[PDB]
Order: sequence, then C-alpha cells, then structure tokens
Amino acid sequence: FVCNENIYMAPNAYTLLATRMLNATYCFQKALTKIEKFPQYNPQEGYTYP
Amino acid sequence: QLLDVSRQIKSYWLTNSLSTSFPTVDYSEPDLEKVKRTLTKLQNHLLEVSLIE
Repeated sequence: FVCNENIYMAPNAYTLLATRMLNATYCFQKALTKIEKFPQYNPQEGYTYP
Repeated sequence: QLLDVSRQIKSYWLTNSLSTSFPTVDYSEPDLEKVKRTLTKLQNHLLEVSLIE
C-alpha cells in the first residue's frame, strides 16, 4: 500500500477480522472475570451487591 | 437456582397449616373457690348481710 508518501502492509482479510474478534473476546473475558467475583448470593436474601 | 427451589420447598412445607395445636404452657392452678370468696368479700364491703330466703 502506498499513500501520502507512506508505505503500508495492506493485510489479509482473515488476519484483520480474526484480530478484531480477538479484541472483542478479550474485552468480554476481562469484564466477565471482574464481575464474576463481585456479586454475593444469599439464598433467602437473593443476589446482593455490597 | 437449585438452592432457590429447595428453599421454596421448605417454605411451602412450613407454610402448610398443619400445626393443629398450641404451645400451652399451663400448670398454674385456678383455685376458683378462692376467687369466688374474694369477689363476694369485696362486693359486700361494709355491708351487713343476711341468710338466703
């Protein structure tokens, strides 16, 4: 790729979409791992947040 | 979720109106004849009474 006095890789569609998916996944895993430790469960009171 | 279900079942069992009794802690005796006599005694304060007829 050549643009505005710049050279670029212009890569393969698979690697672009794959890396995108990988980012999204990583966000998910991080958010879920943060949330999963937090909530409290008491069986009569229910699910509680401190 | 299973724990929620089991709790509900316990509650249901305890909600059922099958007690059919009372705690009943009794065993302090009436001694009615004394209450009659104290009643009359009070009611006739300062009163000269006579026999039935």
